[PDB]
Amino acid sequence: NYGYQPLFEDRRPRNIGDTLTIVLQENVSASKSSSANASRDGKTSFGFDTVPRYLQGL
Amino acid sequence: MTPLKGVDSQVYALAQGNILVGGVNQLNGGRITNGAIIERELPTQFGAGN
Repeated sequence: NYGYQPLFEDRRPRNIGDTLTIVLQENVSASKSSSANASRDGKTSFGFDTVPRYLQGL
Repeated sequence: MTPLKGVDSQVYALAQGNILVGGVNQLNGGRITNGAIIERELPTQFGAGN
């Protein structure tokens, strides 16, 4: 003799020892990224090609 | 021949016979007189105690 069993309810596991099907469908995906940058240029110049006489002292 | 189960899914009676439909009236439902025979008995505690 087994216990009371419902009629219209689905067959769910209810006690220790009942079986149940697992459908393994796992799909995980993670990601990350980053960056950084910096820059600097400089260029100076000056040239007195032909100096007049009254400025030759400087 | 049809077995009649309880709520514990055990056979308590066996049913077989001719159906009597009224013949508005219901056509998809009938009743059979003395159509089942008891096969299992239930225990009881009648007669025990005061």
